Amino acid sequence: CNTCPEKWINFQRKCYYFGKGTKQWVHARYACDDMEGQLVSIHSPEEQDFLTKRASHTGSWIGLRNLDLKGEFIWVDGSHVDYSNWAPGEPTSDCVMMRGSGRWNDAFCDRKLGAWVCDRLATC
Ligand SMILES: [Ca+2]
Repeated sequence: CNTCPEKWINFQRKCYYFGKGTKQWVHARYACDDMEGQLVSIHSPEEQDFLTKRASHTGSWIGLRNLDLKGEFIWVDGSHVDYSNWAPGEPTSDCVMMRGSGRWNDAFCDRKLGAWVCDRLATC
């Protein structure tokens, strides 16, 4: 399965949308939902590398958040963290962003970032 909607990019069995324009995290979450995807989940180094190659230099929202501040970071699709790419010292805790390096930072959810990444399953 490697088919994606127009404007989305395939990697492996998924499709990705590199969104641009100011969003706080929840607004990015809904922006992805409006296009029938979700804020991206990341489950391998190879997926991460694909994303880093396209990462906004001024940071991007991804689909990880410290749910109900129950203290566990969980992906928006409900999957759990098995792969991680935290920047040194992170998480400091919120909502998670990807730096230009691809590394992750937990941040205030009301922070305004210029980019955000969505995913969905590729069709076959
Ligand atoms: Ca942090």
